[PDB]
Amino acid sequence: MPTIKEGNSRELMGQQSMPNRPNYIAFRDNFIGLMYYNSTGNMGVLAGQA
Amino acid sequence: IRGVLDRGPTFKPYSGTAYNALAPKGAPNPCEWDE
Amino acid sequence: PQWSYMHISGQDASEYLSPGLVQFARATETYFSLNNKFRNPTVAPTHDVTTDRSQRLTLRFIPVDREDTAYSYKARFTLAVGDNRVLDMASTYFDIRGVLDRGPTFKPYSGTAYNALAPKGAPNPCEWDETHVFGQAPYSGINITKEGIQIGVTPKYADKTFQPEPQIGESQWYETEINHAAGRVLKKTTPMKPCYGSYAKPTNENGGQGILVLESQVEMQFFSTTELTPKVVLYSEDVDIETPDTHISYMPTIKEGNSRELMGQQSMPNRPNYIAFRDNFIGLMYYNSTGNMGVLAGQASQLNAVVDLQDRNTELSYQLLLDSIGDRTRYFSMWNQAVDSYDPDVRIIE
Amino acid sequence: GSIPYLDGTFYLNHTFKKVAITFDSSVSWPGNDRLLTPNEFEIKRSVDGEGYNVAQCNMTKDWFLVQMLANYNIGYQGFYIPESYKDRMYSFFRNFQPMSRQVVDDTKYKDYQQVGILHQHNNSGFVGYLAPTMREGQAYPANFPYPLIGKTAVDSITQKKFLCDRTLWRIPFSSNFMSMGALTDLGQNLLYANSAHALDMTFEVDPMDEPTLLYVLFEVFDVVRVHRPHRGVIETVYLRTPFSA
Amino acid sequence: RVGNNFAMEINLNANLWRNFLYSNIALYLPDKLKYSPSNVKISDNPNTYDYMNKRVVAPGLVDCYINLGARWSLDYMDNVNPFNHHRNAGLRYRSMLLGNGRYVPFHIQVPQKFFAIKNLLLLPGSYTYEWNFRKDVNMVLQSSLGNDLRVDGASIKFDSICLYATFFPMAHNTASTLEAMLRNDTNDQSFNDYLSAANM
Amino acid sequence: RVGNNFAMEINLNANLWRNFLYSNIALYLPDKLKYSPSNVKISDNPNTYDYMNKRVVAPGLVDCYINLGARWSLDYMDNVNPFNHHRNAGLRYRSMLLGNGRYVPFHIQVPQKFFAIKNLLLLPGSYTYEWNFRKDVNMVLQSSLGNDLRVDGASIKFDSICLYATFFPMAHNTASTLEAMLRNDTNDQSFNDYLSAANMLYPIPANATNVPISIPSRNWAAFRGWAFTRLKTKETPSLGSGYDPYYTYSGSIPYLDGTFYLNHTFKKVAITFDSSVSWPGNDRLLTPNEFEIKRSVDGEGYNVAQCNMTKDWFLVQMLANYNIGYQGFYIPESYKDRMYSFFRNFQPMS
Amino acid sequence: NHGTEDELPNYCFPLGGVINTETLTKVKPGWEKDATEFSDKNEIRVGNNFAMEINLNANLWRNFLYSNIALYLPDKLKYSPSNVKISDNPNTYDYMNKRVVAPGLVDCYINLGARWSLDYMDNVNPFNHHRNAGLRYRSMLLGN
Amino acid sequence: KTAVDSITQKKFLCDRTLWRIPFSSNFMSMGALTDLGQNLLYANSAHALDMTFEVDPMDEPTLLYVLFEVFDVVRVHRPHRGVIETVYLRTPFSA
Amino acid sequence: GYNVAQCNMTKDWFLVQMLANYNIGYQGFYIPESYKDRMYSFFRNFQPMS
Repeated sequence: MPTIKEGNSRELMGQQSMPNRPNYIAFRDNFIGLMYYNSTGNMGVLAGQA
Repeated sequence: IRGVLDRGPTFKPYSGTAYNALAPKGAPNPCEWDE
Repeated sequence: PQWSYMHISGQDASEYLSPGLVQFARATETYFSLNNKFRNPTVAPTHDVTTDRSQRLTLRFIPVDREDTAYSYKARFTLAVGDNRVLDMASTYFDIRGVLDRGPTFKPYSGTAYNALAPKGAPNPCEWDETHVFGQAPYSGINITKEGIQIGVTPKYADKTFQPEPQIGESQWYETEINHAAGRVLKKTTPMKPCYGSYAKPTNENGGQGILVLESQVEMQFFSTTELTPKVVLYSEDVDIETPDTHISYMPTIKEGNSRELMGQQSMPNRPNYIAFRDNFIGLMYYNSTGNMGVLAGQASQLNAVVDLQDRNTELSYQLLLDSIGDRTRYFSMWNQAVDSYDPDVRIIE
Repeated sequence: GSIPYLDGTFYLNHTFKKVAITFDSSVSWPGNDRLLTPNEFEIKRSVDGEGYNVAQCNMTKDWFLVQMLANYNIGYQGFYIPESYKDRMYSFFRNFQPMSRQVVDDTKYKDYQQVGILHQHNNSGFVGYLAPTMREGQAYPANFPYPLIGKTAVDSITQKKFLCDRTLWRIPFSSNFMSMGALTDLGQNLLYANSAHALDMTFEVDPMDEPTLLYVLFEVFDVVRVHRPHRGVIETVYLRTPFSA
Repeated sequence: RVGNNFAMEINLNANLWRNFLYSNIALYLPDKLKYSPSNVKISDNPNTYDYMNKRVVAPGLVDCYINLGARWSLDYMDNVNPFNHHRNAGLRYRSMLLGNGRYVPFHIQVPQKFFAIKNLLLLPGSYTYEWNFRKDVNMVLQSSLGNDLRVDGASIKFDSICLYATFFPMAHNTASTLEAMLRNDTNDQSFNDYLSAANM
Repeated sequence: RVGNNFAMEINLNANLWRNFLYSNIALYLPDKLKYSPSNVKISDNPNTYDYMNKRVVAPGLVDCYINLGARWSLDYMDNVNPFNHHRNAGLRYRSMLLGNGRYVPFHIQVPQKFFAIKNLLLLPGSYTYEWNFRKDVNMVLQSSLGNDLRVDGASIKFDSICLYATFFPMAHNTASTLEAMLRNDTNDQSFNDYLSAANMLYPIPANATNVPISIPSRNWAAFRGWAFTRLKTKETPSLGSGYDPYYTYSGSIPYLDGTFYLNHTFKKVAITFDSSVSWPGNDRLLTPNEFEIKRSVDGEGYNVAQCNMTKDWFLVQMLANYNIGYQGFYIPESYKDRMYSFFRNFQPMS
Repeated sequence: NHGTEDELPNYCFPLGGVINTETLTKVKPGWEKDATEFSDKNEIRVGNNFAMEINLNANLWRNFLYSNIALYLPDKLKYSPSNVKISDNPNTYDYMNKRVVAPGLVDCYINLGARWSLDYMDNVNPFNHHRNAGLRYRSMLLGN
Repeated sequence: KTAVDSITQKKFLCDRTLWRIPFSSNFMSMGALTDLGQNLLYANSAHALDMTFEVDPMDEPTLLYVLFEVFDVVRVHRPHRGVIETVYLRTPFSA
Repeated sequence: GYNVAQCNMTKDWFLVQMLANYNIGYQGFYIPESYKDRMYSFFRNFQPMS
């Protein structure tokens, strides 16, 4: 970025462009993190209904 | 489970650009300025 | 009580389940398997395998004798197997330290370390007699006086031992007409070499390479058009120019010393040549050699248990044995176990 | 990013130097003069201790033998590569990566100059300065790096290290470190049957310029037994031992 | 034309090697080796994509000639998490399973991992089965740069959740016989957790 | 700008292919196809790096268009050792284990390979264990170019040697019981060498083709059969020698390491007991008095598998290696077809 | 399509390193000319060298997509060449070889960031391709 | 359409392995101690052997390497503390 | 709602294919042993995409 200055100018013809870094975003392997385990306040339940 | 995800604006699943990748990286577009 | 009930110890499921469930499960395993729902204990023996007495796992032995010839050495140990021990000889090895010099033809790569992106016949900026200069001035300064190029501010001038730096140049692609330019140049007393492959050791902590003789001998050279102010200062210097890993692929003249023709020479990287110990350290120990025979004998008892023959091939037998029992594509550093191979697409061109 | 604690993407195992294990303030474990340094487990040694290193890196003979025995039962009848079906994704030998390099010896190379990135030039004229931007500058003999080969190779020093990503380091509670049943021989010993014992462990690690965590897994039996005596009834007895909740 | 043709010269293989080292190593160097760009606004928050993307690294830090002839990981990179990278093929695949865009309606099947029930053979009855699910984007998502997705605009709505269960179509006499055996206490099922550790 | 932009044109893929062929094939062509550089001093000793590095090869000898559309090894390269190459990945790895510089302090563990003791369980006692070690850089090192490292400046100092041994911490009562059992003669240990062969080498002078050998009358009871290959004498140190003053090569040594690559140079072998009893005889083979390995055009009817190998030889190799040949030919199970086995290495080409 | 590792610019350069030189004369200290010492016509480049720029990785990716996908697209997406005779029989090599396909149909940016087969290619037999390695090998067994 | 008149050449490589001719009456592996090795013909007499190899010519000295496959065996006796004794037998081709 | 495995294949079809090819589907879905999942088998060739 050749200048601090704002707006079009001969100097701006000198600017150079670089691609942005890749960044994949996904769910995790085996969907780790979706379900709570090992957390006393968010404990799962399996019980007879009665 | 079904739902809707928005990966947000920093998701970029590739290297490089989609747009004019063969242009030299400092070549300007045809343009006009004041002096 | 509780270990048995939780199946940490005690009976396997085939004994503790009801015999009907056992029969039923065995009969139906291929339809709907039940084995993963019933724990089976595994319990280590607690007597008669190991000792709880004090005892080293590994012993180290220092030689009782070493003999050297110009081509071999011999190392003798007294290997002691204490009472109430046994020793599997496959657990033994020689632990060797030393110093290797692979010598000057070791080159563990293709290509050059030095200016690899230069065109292979591009000269460095240089000077020769017929005095002529071929050079470049990429640095743009405020002004030039007999003090050299001004670099900023009272006026401040290039420190000639490293400025202008050859890595630095104008920042934008478009023509700009530089009124006051500087660069570095090799004096005519430095041998001409292509840029590609060129290296000269730094002589200051700021990366300059000028030969010290200890003060700097850098001399400023001033230039203008053929029609009065200088437009270019060149900082001329001798450097200890080397080509540590390239050679000349085109040498225009038999003639010695710098010349316009030498600007035409071309540089090619040296061939790679890896140097190492061999797979499985083949060659370090003598086998199958009646004059250099190994010994294993009782210390009291004089008679060597090793008898070898010149028509036996111990090294090749080990190569074949290893391939028969394991996957030679995998490597193990401890025995330098990394099989010689080739690129299938080099051996047969497809 | 990845969360090693949950996903197993471990990558800092090479930062360990040693661990000393002591029961009841002063009973070193394993003791019994078992190890070449017998009061602690030394994982790696620097130059001064190189005689006890192994496998062409700075890992110690003792640590390599405990890891090989813990993972594969290999170490008393020679070291060899384990069967591939025993050497899984997160196992020791699959992940073990010894490495070495030379570098200029800045005390013995008489002509040494500490030239930093601001003043290194190699491909001047043909690359950007300090950035991935437009070529700039002029062709010139390179001043860096120092050559470590050929007839003017500089005086050099050797450095050795290893990586061992994905796996956990393992010290089994078994009298020869071998797997001989899940319920180990030492776990069944009278010494641990009848008394209680305190335990101290002291780890030495390489310094890192951010907060880190030692993650110790104390290996136990973690078991549940499930009883379904009547329609829509499910009952469970849990037992984790030792470290019962 | 008198003489040879006009030609320019490029080292292809050196360039390809340079590009690979810059993309996969230089850009991932610890931030203390980078610097902030000139004449460009950058975030003040190092956890952001904008900061990670705009911090500048000099290519000469991992150039073509880096430890030439050696097999050697950079000391600077040994303690950087190697899985946070665009060449993590599992993460790339998981990203590509959802698609190539930021906006994704999703439909997934999530398995039960708790050792006491994940292989249980459950007998006739009606049972309550309830579980709790996270919404934090930094837990439920994963990125290759590891940026803070709470500040970097990701979000997620979980619209529906159903429980599916599959039953072997067992002969009814056999099923009732099996059930009766499995209700006796000598035939209680038992399970050990695989890791079998208290974690500190 | 009026019109299209100024552009230059480069075939990228053709260039990359050209560079691969020049680096990995042209530069390794036999020296008789190369020439000495103009206006450049070169060594007079073809075993040197300087000679191997400066000899010039024309790229058009293995250009982009070499046997285009074919899978074909160059006849010029078939008899060049393929393991002596910078794409030998085992050798590259072993070179990189030491580091990237010519100066290396080293620390290695060297295993015992002699079959009579390498798996011995050694009982209580004190034993002398002594072995002899080489110092010749052409034996103890390996290079990818195979240059003579004696003249090319490599050297090595072996500073220290220790013996390490590891002992299972056996319960003492069990160890003493085991020892006592193992001292009885019915419980003597025994070992067979893996290769299980008496190894002979017979000279084949340059350009010779007929190689007759004779074994004098002796007893053959228990003989298991024959295995054979061809070696370069330049690559094969003299047997059993303390030091071979005429060994001027440091590449792979097939005799010791198993990097065989001249098997395709065999045409046939005739085996005869007692002057005139052909073996196997009994009208077994399609050419019944000899083993024909390959046939030229004139005998193509008896060739097989789309190359010039004979049906008979293919059947003997398949049977010898895998027991395949009487109930059809098929690919052997991969666990039976190891690194040095026949079918894994068999490469027909046209 | 994970795009291309083109972060660094790639340049070609003149054979002599530099080409647009100024002819200059050595001067000495106020300033005056030199001669018999230094030549009065020295060739010196002021500024950076003349360079042209090529995206290598984008080009290699483009070539791979054109050779292995664009050229195999269904014929309904192609067109017949201008000023060139072509066979009337679509089953012929001449027709298959001369039908023209626009590279922009499977360019560098095709479904960028996705793992996705083209709907146009899902129902095209994938084994009829020069990257069928079994068929290439069987062709090479006979010769070239 | 203007392909030149051509000839075909065929060959093979077979690197890494040794060529093998087992002393077994159908060439198959049916025990290490082969059927022919146990035959009366080889039990009671001595026999001389000639082998004649034909090879392609090479413009340097080479060596025929023949491995004559035998039993190469050692038996190890440890009758007393610090005593180790060995009996070797290679047969045929006893040393 | 009745699709599975992140593509448009149905739960039912996936279960019939898994059972027909590998006997997998009543005690969980998992990747079959590689020696059972040959060149022309269902799971080796199954390629969901979005």
